[PDB]
Amino acid sequence: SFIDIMVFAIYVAIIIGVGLWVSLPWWAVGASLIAANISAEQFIGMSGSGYSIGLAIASYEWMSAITLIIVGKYFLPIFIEKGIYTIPEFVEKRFNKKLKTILAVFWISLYIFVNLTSVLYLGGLALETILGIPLMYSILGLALFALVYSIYGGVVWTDVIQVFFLVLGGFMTTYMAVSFIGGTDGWFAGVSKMVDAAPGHFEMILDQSNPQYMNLPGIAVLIGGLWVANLYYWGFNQYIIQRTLAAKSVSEAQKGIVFAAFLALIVPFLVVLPGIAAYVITSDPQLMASLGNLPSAANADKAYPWLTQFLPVGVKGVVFAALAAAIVSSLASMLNSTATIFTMDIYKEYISPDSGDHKLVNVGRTAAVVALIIAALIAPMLGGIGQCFQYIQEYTGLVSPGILAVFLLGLFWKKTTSKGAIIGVVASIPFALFLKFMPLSMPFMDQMLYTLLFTMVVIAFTSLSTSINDDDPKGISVTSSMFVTDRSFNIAAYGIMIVLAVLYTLFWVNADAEITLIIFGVMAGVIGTILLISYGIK
Repeated sequence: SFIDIMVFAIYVAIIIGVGLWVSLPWWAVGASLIAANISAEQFIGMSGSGYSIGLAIASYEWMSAITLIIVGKYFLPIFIEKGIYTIPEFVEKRFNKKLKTILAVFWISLYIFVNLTSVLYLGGLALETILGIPLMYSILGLALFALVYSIYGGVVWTDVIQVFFLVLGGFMTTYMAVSFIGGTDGWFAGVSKMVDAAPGHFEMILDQSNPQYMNLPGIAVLIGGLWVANLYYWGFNQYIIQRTLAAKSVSEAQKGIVFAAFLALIVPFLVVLPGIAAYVITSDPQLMASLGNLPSAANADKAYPWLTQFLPVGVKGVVFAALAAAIVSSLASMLNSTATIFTMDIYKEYISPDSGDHKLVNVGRTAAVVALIIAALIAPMLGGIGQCFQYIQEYTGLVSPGILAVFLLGLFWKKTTSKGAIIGVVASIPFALFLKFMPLSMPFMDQMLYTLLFTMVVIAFTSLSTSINDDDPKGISVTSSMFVTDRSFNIAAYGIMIVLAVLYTLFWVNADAEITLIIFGVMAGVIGTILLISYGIK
């Protein structure tokens, strides 16, 4: 690994170099939105699920497509019409600073204990499985790195470069794995061979018999808790959805949303697939003996970093470099968000009402360090959790359904009051907890749907019995010509729905048609990334 460390250092220096040396069309809005899902923690996490469950986990992304249509057509026009740039701003304009403060405490907790803890672990597993450094040291190394971008770190070209090497890295890793499965029959045999070896890894809707049903409960993927997961993700937290939109015409950006929805169908063929390939190889004793740090059920996320080691000499350095840079960039981004929420919504609001921006930034840097040391002390415990994506899923859900109910009712239910919103969001936590800690043997996704419903009922009754007036004064009232979308968006919307129908039916209907789906899907993602970067250069 002489050229390997030499190549790595060149990429790592270029990435740091481009940083120091430093309107929107529909296709840029699309690429920009989907890019968030093309991340190191996503390759590692989604492969872990691809290894443990398989393709059934493409449901998060595939259902994001239909979520994006809804978000674009309904959620967004209200944000533009009522002149909103951030979510906390929407909380303040529809409800109150008290609710905003309650939600801030939930979000900080989520970033520290769920989000950051995960990235440190998923990145820390990658360096361990590639470099050889133990986890405790490996996580700390990334933490010491993120701290540098934090205190002294204080951004577009680096993202375009980063996405490119993660995409290419993913593709190369798949081609290497699948050709190794095919042997002397080429890559084509391997795709067909992996679908023959693990048909259960290409199954979209899970049976109760399946041990993984507890994670993805069958049809609830089309009609249940996954809607809680996606609407919270795309519909509200996405500050980027409003942000990348106030970057042209609404009509144009809706074209972007629908484009991001189409690109959401391709992403699992890049991030999930390596994990399935890893499973197929791992489970073959002839293929294992051929080779001479393995993904296991308890260490599913070792799948993608395990395959990348098998990579050729120049190629290994670059792919590894991109992942490490991506993990660090993801940590810095998360650390900033946690710090801004604390400084703005907690510090400035309560501790020192008029600090001034200069003080606030220094306060934020202190907040980032604290959050990092806390997340860094927790992250080693996430070691045998199996699938980290499921951990990210389950514990965001302790708070995604409550917060999603306040948001959906604020957006649509004119009657919703702050008193209701606060009463329900608070009640949402003991309820959600009751469902996990109670011996009910209920899938978390199932719990999430119940938590949402419970909150909606609580906020609805509370607001009905407390709101003196009919519509809350802060109640959003715009409607009808607000939701109009052009025929281009609509034909694209119908297309994505018709594709999703086929995607969930293809294996059942024709198991031999799945080979075309794995190939065309993976191919569209590569061609799609290279072409979109090329027009971005123009």
